[PDB]
Amino acid sequence: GTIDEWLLKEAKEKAIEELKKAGITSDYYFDLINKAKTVEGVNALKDEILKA
Repeated sequence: GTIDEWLLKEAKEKAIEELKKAGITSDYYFDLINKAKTVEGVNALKDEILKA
């Protein structure tokens, strides 16, 4: 709703694109970045998956 949430909304979508390239399909962990009401969360959560 907010500008910060709009940026975070973009952060959520943009970040996982790498995981899609990485062959990751786990919807579970993709959900966690949606729980990641912070931008730092989305990166921190994914970090484990990206470096899996």
